[PDB]
Amino acid sequence: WTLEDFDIGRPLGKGKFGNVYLARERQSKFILALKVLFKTQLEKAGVEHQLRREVEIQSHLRHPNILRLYGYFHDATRVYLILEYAPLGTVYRELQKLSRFDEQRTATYITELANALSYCHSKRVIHRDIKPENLLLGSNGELKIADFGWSVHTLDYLPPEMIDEKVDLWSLGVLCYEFLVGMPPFEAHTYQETYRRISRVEFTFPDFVTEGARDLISRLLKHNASQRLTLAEVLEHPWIKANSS
Ligand SMILES: O=C(O)Cn1ncc2ncnc(NCCc3cnc(NC(=O)Nc4cccc(Cl)c4)s3)c21
Repeated sequence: WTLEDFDIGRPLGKGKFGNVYLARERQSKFILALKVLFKTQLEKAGVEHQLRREVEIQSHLRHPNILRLYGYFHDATRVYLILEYAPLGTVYRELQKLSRFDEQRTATYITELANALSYCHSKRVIHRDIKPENLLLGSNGELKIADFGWSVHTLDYLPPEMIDEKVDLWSLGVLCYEFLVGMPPFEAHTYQETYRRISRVEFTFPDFVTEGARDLISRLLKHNASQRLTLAEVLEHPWIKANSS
């Protein structure tokens, strides 16, 4: 694989480590995405080895709710990822467009994360970076989890033990709240305020969040990590079963 193999389209997203572009294989016509990472930024942040970890992890993961990495290669000062293209964009963009999600879309996305994270954990992978800007939408509106850079084998999304696998469960409950409310639950003006609220698990619901949702989120956002609700318990949760497509 080399740059020569691809036609590049429009920018899909700007990241701090690199840019995403829509692309087409020249000798397959197949549509895909291409993420350019500059070594400059990788070595100055000391994440070079992490990228090699992501690459090996994404060599083992096949699930309809996980974005595929078909392959990778490097130039002289750039590393390239060849990714499944997600036509309908990020969940983050959609949340900005809609301002908040209804119960049905929220429960459906939460079901799709949980199936996906359940598959990861069964393969001994913890994602650790669950957040709206790393959730993508396929052709049929399907949630796809992307970006396995911080995977192992803002501060708003970190569980208190970060300020094993139960971190994904805290992140999941942060997501569910953010999906319904349009703001993550420990949002504050100062960094110190935000830290204090996370450690204390100090959040409140606006009146429009229903009892079923409050229960789900409360069983997820617990200081004691091992007492958080499991992925199987999330999929079997009454509010999820009632609202999920
Ligand atoms: O997301 C958008 O805003 C735009 N977008 N829109 C459609 C779309 N379809 C597919 N992919 C997109 N974006 C790339 C998603 C990633 C998948 N895998 C990644 N891996 C990674 O970032 N690794 C990584 C990063 C930094 C450091 C290190 Cl060490 C490793 S990123 C798309």
